[PDB]
Amino acid sequence: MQNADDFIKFLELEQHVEGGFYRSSYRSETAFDPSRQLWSSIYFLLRTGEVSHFHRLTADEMWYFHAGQSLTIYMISPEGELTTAQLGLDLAAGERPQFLVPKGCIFGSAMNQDGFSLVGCMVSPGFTFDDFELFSQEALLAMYPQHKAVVQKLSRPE
Amino acid sequence: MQNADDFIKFLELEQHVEGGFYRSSYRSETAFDPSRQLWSSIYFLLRTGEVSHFHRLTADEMWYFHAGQSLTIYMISPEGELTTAQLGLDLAAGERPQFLVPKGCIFGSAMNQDGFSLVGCMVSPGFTFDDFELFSQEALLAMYPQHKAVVQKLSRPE
Repeated sequence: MQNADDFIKFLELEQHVEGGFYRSSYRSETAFDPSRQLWSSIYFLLRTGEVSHFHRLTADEMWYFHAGQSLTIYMISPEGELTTAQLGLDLAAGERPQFLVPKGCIFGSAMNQDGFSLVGCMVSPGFTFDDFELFSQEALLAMYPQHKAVVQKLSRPE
Repeated sequence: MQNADDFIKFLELEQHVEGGFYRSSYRSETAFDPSRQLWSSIYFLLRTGEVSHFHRLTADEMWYFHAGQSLTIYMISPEGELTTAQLGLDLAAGERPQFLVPKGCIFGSAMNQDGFSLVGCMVSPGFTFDDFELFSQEALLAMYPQHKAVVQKLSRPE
């Protein structure tokens, strides 16, 4: 059997600023802007006490379910609209093994069950941090006050 | 205990000219060239009777692993050099959930055990069929004669 500890170890996953663990698997050798590359891809893991806190990306991000527990991805449009997609293998429910979280929204994510969860993420315009913006729980309760409950599950204070 | 039948059905997978089953998941709404797109992803399944026959792409292709049976990417460099990689979820052996099959190279894949295999494939500059190229067993035994053994599995005559 394989725990979360086995994946972080063998895959060499670093802690992530947004939450969970990660490690750039491959990066294009082609360029988009003489700044960013054509695509970037990582492994992304979530342990029980983990979550990927609300943050926004300047580009589209492809999600590939790799293993473990299924996830619920929470998204808030730039209009306050909250939607959700589930990633995984239980096709009976709205679970899909892939999903595209559209650039411009503020999304988070959590496992639908205790345990561990490993995914694969791919942002086309090569991910840089000037294309990343994490958010304060305050900054998120001010805008979108209607989503107190959820904005507390995917955001820490200050 | 899902099986290949559930996947092909729920994900609506139709035969691929190169073999196996597939269905585009998402394409990138952003353009790369006036011709192709920034990116594209498709699902791709493999059953005990199917293998992905040697073919060549114009762009790189990322491979994600959703579930099923570890595969094996057989690649042949333009200089006639056969390399292999183990896609899958067993970290004990050299299995890795993601793999990058470099463009300009002729490759194919088979499963490792009988069963099924759902896989994620992301080719960067939008996969147009101009960037594709399937090969006959003929040409493959001509060029690269020292690899007949595997050419007789991931290829077919006439």
